[PDB]
Amino acid sequence: TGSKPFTVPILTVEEMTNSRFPIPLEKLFTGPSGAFVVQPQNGRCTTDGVLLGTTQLSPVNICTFRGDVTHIAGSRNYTMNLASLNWNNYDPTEEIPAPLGTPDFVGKIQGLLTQTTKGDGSTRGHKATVYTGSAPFTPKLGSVQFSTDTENDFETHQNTKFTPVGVIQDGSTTHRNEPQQWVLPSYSGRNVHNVHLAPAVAPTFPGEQLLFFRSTMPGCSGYPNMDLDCLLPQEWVQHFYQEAAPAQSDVALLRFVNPDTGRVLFECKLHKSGYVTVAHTGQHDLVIPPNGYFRFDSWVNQFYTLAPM
Amino acid sequence: TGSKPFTVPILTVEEMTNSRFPIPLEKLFTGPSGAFVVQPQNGRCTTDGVLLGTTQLSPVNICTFRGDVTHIAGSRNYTMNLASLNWNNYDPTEEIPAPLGTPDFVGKIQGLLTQTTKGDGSTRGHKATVYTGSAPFTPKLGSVQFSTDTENDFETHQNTKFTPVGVIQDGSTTHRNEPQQWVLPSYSGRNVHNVHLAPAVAPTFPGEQLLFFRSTMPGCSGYPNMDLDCLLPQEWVQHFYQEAAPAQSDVALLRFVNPDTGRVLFECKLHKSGYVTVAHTGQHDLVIPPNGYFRFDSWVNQFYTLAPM
Ligand SMILES: C[C@@H]1O[C@@H](O[C@@H]2[C@@H](O[C@H]3O[C@H](CO)[C@H](O)[C@H](O)[C@H]3O)[C@@H](O)[C@@H](CO)O[C@@H]2O)[C@@H](O)[C@H](O)[C@@H]1O
Ligand SMILES: OC[C@H]1O[C@H](O)[C@H](O)[C@@H](O)[C@H]1O
Repeated sequence: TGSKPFTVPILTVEEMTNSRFPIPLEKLFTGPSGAFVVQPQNGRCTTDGVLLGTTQLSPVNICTFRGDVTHIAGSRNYTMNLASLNWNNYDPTEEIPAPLGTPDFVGKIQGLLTQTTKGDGSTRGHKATVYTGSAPFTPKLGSVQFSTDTENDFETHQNTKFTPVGVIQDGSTTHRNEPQQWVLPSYSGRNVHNVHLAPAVAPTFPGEQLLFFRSTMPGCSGYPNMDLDCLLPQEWVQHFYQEAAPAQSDVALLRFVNPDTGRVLFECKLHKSGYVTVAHTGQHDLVIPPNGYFRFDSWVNQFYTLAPM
Repeated sequence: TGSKPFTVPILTVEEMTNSRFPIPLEKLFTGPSGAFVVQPQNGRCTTDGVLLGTTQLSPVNICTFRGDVTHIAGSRNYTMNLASLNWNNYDPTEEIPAPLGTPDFVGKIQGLLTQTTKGDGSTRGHKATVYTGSAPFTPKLGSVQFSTDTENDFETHQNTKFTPVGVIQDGSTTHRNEPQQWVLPSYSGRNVHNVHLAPAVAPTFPGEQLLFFRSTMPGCSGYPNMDLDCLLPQEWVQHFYQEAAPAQSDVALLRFVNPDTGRVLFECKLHKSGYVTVAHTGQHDLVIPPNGYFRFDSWVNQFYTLAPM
C-alpha cells in the first residue's frame, strides 16, 4: 500500500555468516525440534528490524569478551571483569539477558586472550577457554572466568580481549556430548533465573519444521559436537535492522531460486518474529546450488500451506 | 535516466566491520599518503558491485586458511596445502592475485590452527603464526607455512583451519616496525610479481586526502603496529555487490550526517572504483557522533570541490 517493500538479501548461504558464532554458513538443515526448547538469544531479530535477546549487529563481536583480568592464585585461571565494546564500565541494569553477543549455548569455547599495555604498547596472547556452563560464568553480573596457558603473563588493569575460535569436549567422556547448542547458559549463575529472553520458537503448522542456517564450529580438543544452527544469518539481522520494513502479515513467503535453471527449488515461511519454517518431516541436509538465493514473494498468513520441501 | 538508485548502508561506523581483518571498525582517519602506496586487496569493490583484488563477501573468511598440513621435521612448522572455503581443491589459475580473503599486508598474524580427524571426530588446536613476508608464504601457489606450538599433534590428510586473531612483532627490534599494512605480500613468493591486482589509490585533487575506515588489531606478542585501515567497510562491499547500482558519474557525493542535531558534519567523495576522499590536510582522527551515518546525495565528478572537512 506504499509500505516499504520487504526484502531479504540476495547473498547466497556461503556468502553469509552464522549469527551465533563468527564463522561462515555452510548449509541449510531441517529437523524435528519438538522434544526440546529452541531459544537462542543471538541471531534474533524481527523482520521489521527489532533486535531481540542478546543480538547485536557485528558478525565479529559474537562470543567475544572484553575487560580487565585478575589472576586466580594457584591456578592458570583468570577472572575477567567485563567492560563494554567501547571499553567503558559494564552496566548490569539494562533490560537484556546478558551483554549483547554473549554466548547463547553451554559449551567450552576456546580462543585467544590478548592484551595490550597502554604505556608501552607491549602485547601478549594466550590460548584460553571459557566454560559457559561453569559456576563462574556470570556475564550478566559482569564477570566470567578463563582457563589459560599462563600463571603470570597477564597484567592487571589493562584492556584484554577474548577472540573465540571453536569448541572443546572432555575426551574421557562420551563423544559429542558437549557443547549443547540448545541449552542456554545461566547468565547470572546457577541460582538466578535468566531474564529478558527472546522467546522460544517452534513450528505450529502441521508438517512443518524449522529451517536452520548451519555451520560447523572448529573443534580444538576432544570429541565435540560442532554443529551450530542459527535462525537467521547475521546479514539478515543487519538487513532488517536497516530496512525496517513493516510486516504486512504474520509470514513472509520466500522462494529459494536456482539461477542455473530459473526454477524455484523450495519455498518457506519467514515468520515476522524472525525464524523460518519448511514443510518437511525428518532430518535433512538440504542440497542447494552455490548460486541459489532466497527471494521474498508475498505476505501470507501463518496458516498457508507450503509445497513440500 | 533509469539507473537503479545508488545508496550506502545506514549503519554507523561503529556498527560495521573492517574489510581487511575480522574486527569491528572503530573510527575514521585521514592522513597524507604520499609516503606509501595504498593498494590493499581486501575491501575492494566498485560502487556498482564488482569485487576487486582478493575481495570476497564474508566478514569471517578474511585472513583465514583451510587445507591440510605436513610437518616440517626439526621444527614446529607445518606447511598447509590450501583448499577452498567449502573444502574443495584450490585452483591456482583463477585470475585473482591469491585466494579470496588472503591477507593483503606483510606481517605476522597469530591465531589458532585447528583440525578434525574425519574417522572419529577427534579434534585439536594450537597457537600458530603465519609470516606473510616470508619466503614460504605462497598462497597463490597453494601453499603457506605456519609456525605452531607443536611438533607432533597435527595429522596429515585431515581438514585443518587457521583462524586469525591478531598480530605480533619481534620485541628485540624497533617498536611498531611491523606489521606493514601498506606492503603487499608476494603472493607467489620471493621476487615473483603479483597478478590481477586491484589498483593503487590516491587523492587526485588539491587539498584532498584518503578517508580510511580504521581498526586496531589485537596484538599477541611484542610491540606491533596495530593500526589497520580499509577503504570500504565490509558491509559496504556486501551492499554494493547486491545492489549493483550503476555509477552515473565518477564520484558519488556523500554527506555524513548527525541525526542528533540534524546537521551535516562533512561531505566526501566516494569514487566509483571504491574509495573515499575528503578535503583535509594533515593526520586527523575524526571525531564523530556515535549515531552519525553516511548518506548518498548526488552524482558529481572528479572536478567537484568539497567543502573543507
Ligand atoms: C582427542 C584428543 O584431544 C586433544 O588432546 C587433548 C589433550 O590436550 C593436550 O595435549 C594434546 C597433545 O596430546 C595437545 O597438546 C593439546 O593442545 C593439549 O591441551 C588433553 O587436553 C586431554 C586431557 O583430557 O584431552 C585431550 O586428549 C588433541 O590435542 C589430540 O590430538 C586428540 O584429538
Ligand atoms: O623473542 C620471543 C619473545 O617475544 C616476546 O618477548 C614474548 O613475550 C615472549 O613470549 C617470546 O616469544
